[PDB]
Amino acid sequence: KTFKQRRSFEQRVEDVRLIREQHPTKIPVIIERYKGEKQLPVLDKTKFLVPDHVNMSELIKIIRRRLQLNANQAFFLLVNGHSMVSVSTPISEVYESERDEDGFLYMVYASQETFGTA
Amino acid sequence: ATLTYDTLRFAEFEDFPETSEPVWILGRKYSIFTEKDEILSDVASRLWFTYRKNFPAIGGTGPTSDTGWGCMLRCGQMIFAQALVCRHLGRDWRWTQRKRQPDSYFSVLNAFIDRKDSYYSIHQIAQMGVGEGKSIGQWYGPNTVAQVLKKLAVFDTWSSLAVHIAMDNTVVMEEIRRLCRTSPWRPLVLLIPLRLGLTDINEAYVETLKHCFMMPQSLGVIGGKPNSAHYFIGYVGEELIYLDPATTQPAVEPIPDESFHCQHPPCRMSIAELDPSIAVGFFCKTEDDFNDWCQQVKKLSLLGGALPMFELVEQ
Repeated sequence: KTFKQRRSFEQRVEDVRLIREQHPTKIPVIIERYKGEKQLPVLDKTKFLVPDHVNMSELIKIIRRRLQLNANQAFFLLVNGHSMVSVSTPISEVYESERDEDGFLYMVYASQETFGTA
Repeated sequence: ATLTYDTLRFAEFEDFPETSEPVWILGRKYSIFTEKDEILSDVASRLWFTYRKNFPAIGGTGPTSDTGWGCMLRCGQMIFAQALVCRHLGRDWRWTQRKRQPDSYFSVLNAFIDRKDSYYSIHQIAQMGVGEGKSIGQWYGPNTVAQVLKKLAVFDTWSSLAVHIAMDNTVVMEEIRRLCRTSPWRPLVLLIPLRLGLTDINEAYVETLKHCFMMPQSLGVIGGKPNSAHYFIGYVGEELIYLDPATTQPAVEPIPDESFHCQHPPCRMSIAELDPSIAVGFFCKTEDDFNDWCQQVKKLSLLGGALPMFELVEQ
């Protein structure tokens, strides 16, 4: 079950309210394996508290580490269905324009589809 | 003599739309109206690799055919082959069924023949793939075949290529220059694996994608429709043009090369059907070519309503 299915909307809103009050310089981020992704491993945790200065480049690196991936293994972190425009972009800016109605910033990771026929 | 016959000129194009839209093929622009011969020649010249049957068992006891599972491996072979063609023969080179071809041509083709000894054969690819965690007979994605080809290229001292696979949507110019000046510049094969969406490609990337086929360095794109990989070599209007490996042919027995050339107007599919998992490739023969490519990329900021698929950074 995804994060949104394990915690209700009101519950999520409340989660964010508290965390933002306790850590005003951190961004509450939900990072999960894309529902369509089956090759990449799953994380033991899905809720992250990220300093707002952290950029996409650094975020991509730590999650890769968390998933114990080799540099040459395909990995992509998508926000609202799209890749990160710039990797130098601070998570604070991503939060500003991409956050969910519940206050969380959602992200899903995936590798690539494989192909073959008949 | 020939005057008493109807040569059925352009018979092959009865399967192509006559539009004013230019046809782009790996960095070359053509006019459907006055260049059907040129279009067909360029497409037919590309090395085409399809499923094969009755070749030596992979690993001694493995498959003797790759029908049904080798599709992305075949697309990888085709885009890498095009890089070799450019490196050894040149983008201007064209193949002709009659005329004797250059010896370098047979060397390039030979490297993809279905035999263990060939640098980039299905045998070498599948076997090297195991080290990447891919069992023999397992379907590949774009990055995997690209990674396998990079490792195989190491042994190709004849081509002595520098293969850079840019991960994380980022192309680091410093790393590339360092790679090409190592062991003064090794021709560069740049592969960029991307995921332009979850199930579909965002319309925002469409124009940027089209422009990836409009550069002199364009090697095309590998990816496909769900359950059907293709080697995309260009586009016309809103349709991508490609070579399809999903045809099983008998392993070649000598080298007779007609089966490695798709002598037909290319297959087409709407850009809207392209799955988001792809790998875009570029070939930069010299440092000047790379510098020009970098300029080509930056200039894309002039695309109206488009978004970049990747970014160029210094380090």
